[PDB]
Amino acid sequence: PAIVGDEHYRVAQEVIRILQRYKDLQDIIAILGIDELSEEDKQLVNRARRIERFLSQNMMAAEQFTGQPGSTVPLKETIEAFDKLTKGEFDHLPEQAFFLIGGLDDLAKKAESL
Amino acid sequence: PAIVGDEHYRVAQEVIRILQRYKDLQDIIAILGIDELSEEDKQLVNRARRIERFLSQNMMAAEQFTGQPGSTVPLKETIEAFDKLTKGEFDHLPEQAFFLIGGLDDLAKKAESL
Amino acid sequence: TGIKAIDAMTPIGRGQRQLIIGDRKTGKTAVCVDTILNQREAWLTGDPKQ
Amino acid sequence: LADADAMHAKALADAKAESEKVTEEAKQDSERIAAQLSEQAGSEAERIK
Amino acid sequence: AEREAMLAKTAADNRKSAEQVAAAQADYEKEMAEARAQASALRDEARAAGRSVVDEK
Amino acid sequence: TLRELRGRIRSAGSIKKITKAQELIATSRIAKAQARVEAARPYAAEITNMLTELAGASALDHPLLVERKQPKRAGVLVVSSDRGLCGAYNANVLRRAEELFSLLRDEGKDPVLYVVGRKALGYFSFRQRTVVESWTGFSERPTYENAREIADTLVNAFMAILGVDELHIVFTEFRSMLSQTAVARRAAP
Amino acid sequence: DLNVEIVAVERELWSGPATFVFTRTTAGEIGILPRHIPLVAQLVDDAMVRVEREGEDDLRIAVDGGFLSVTEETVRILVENAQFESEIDADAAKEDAASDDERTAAWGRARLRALGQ
Amino acid sequence: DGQCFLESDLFNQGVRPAINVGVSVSRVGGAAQIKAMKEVAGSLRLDLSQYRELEAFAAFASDLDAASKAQLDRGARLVELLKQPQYSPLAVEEQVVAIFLGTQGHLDSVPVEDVQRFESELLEHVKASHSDIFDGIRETKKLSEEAEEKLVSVINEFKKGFQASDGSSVV
Ligand SMILES: Nc1ncnc2c1ncn2[C@@H]1O[C@H](COP(=O)(O)OP(=O)(O)OP(=O)(O)O)[C@@H](O)[C@H]1O
Ligand SMILES: [Mg+2]
Repeated sequence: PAIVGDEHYRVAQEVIRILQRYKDLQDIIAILGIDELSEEDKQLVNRARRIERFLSQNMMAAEQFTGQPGSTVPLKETIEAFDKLTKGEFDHLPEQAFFLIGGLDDLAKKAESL
Repeated sequence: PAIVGDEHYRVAQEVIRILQRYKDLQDIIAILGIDELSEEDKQLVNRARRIERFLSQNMMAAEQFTGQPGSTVPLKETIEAFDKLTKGEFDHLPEQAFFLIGGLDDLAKKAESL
Repeated sequence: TGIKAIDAMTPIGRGQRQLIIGDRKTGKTAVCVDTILNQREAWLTGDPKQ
Repeated sequence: LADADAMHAKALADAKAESEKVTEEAKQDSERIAAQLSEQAGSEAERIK
Repeated sequence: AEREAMLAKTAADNRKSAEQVAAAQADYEKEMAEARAQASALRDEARAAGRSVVDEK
Repeated sequence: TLRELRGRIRSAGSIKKITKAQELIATSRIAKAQARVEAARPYAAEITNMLTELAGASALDHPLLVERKQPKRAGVLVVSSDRGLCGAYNANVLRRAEELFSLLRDEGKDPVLYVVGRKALGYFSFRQRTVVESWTGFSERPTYENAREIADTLVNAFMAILGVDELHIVFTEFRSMLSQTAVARRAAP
Repeated sequence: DLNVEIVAVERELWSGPATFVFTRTTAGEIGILPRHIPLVAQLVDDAMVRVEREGEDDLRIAVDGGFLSVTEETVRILVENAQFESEIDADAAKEDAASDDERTAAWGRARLRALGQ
Repeated sequence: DGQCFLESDLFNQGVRPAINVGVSVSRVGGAAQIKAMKEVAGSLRLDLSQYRELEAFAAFASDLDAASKAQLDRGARLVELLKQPQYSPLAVEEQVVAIFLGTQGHLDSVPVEDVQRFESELLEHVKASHSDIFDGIRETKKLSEEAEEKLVSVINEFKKGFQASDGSSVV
């Protein structure tokens, strides 16, 4: 919380906590099924799915294959986007909307496309 | 037994038997806890823990570190105490009662303290 | 040392060798630097006994 | 209903008065906190200089 | 009619009697908690202002 | 020494896998058991309602409603698991049963044991205490037939045959997922 | 119309509305249709229950020593074990009815009665 | 003459400094520690080691005796109290007051989530308004009876005007 901003540290640690809980619940999901979870756990699993798929990015190294120009997401934009995600403000989007997108602009555009 | 007498030897060897049996169970204790053991072994584990903690003593050289004055236990008292303890006459007292107490009178005093 | 935990549980007296032992990135150089920094209140006293 | 009314009025009035007291004490504490932080700011500026 | 009305009135009366006595303590505690909260907010904002002046200076 | 350490690593890994599987199976069976507990609630509520009505109309002289003038025997139905790996479940239940026995003896009553679950049988056998009758094999998944059998036995023992002047049931209340508590209810009189 | 709740000690078997109910209490047969006076009556050890649903044919249920109850809002049948007539095994009921035990014979006879015997 | 064993397991989970109170010890200490610290933190090391041992037992036990719960709560509050930022060395008198808060039970009414803020705010209040306590501790190296009573009064007064993170009062 010294080298990086305090808000950055809070967002990163919240994302890590959510992903850790999601990986803990992987064992229950893959065996007992998703239905067995509680409402809170189901909400957290959806949120973690979206956060984890939102860590993906249309890397410039993929431009040679898809022709889509790679995205450079400024640190502030990443911090704010993941603050929104951990708060659930995008939990109503489809999971596919978060695959290979750089930042909230691409998120909104892909959401509109779907 | 020829040197320290029959009673001292019997008490010492019964204490060693209890402690060795406790050591043999260490993996099961570590994994599943005392709950899984048989009753003949669960009672033994309880009095083994009590014997192990009762072998502790508030050494006079330890005053400078902890502040409690050091206690001296005459041989007859320790032989009688361990004969009583192995037989289970104190397995109703909590473990902390025996910890760094140095004698039967102090044992009862600290049991009252708890 | 200026650290609550060390000055309370494991006090360091002048003339003592107190081993700061721990794995990598466990805060060993941040406990000795804090100790050095905390000596400034004594340094400004100007008294060699402090 | 008269006394309960009297008790409720007294409770409201006493709560307002002791809330004024609480807020005055808290304002004094706030002033002293601000003074301490300003003094610390001055000391830090002096050390930086 | 008036007899019945009086029964009803005394009923609601004792109802308020228990109530208003309960609500007196409830509202005293509510206002006291609100006063403590305003005091804490004042101290917190003053501390924030002090740290802000520290940062600025 | 290295061979022993590697063998123990393999053994501990196998134990970890087995225990994790048991944990997940227990997570499923907790939901199953809680759903079954809730499924029986309507019957209990309705039968309690009509029993209250009948008591309002009854003479309230049934033996189950009147204490024996000099009580000597108090049956105790200790409900315990029939398989291990349950942590302190059995220990808690049996400690509460011992507390109940001490309470009974301080009041001058003599406890007589009825037991459900093999672990409780073992605990009482080691302590040289006899059990009048014991059932097993349904603590993991009880059915109304077993409860009917237990209730018939307890009620008949209460009507008597040496008989019992009282009867309690000592079992684990499932207050919540995080907490369970060993309790004793006097089921008669 | 009646709100008939048929409850087994294990589960809430059935809770559909009905226009009429028929069953043999220990003191006699009873036919219940709405606004009946509040009632509670033990069923015979071999009793069977008929519920005339507002839709298709009435359901016949084998009931083991249940207690019938009626109140302005519902009609309850609290049973140790209840089976829809379609779930009855004829051979099993026949074998049970021949059993020496009173309870087993009563249950088999109840199942036969519900089936159509 | 002693080792402060910093543990990675405690460091990586927020407990910084990660002092392993069970293994960490100072042989020559105790004589060097000032009198006030020796009074307030006399049993702090043993209490924290016992709490760390008890946490494993209570991490899965459904319930425990009243003594066990009291020890667990006291140890959690003490651990949160000893947690300290970096490059923020507290003077010895501030340490004395902070440890006095916990070892004497004044934190029992403060939730675990707010022990850090409670301690920091009380230290600020004592510096700003009741510096006589710090002056006494510094000048005579002892927490005198009058100073202790005044500090207890100040702690009780402050707990009236403090919010837990849940909004409830900590009195
Ligand atoms: N009390 C503390 N609170 C928060 N962060 C801390 C604290 N103490 C240390 N840290 C963090 O720990 C990080 C690593 O610790 P530090 O550099 O002191 O460890 P070290 O033992 O010297 O490591 P190494 O020699 O392996 O580099 C530092 O960047 C600092 O941010
Ligand atoms: Mg280093």
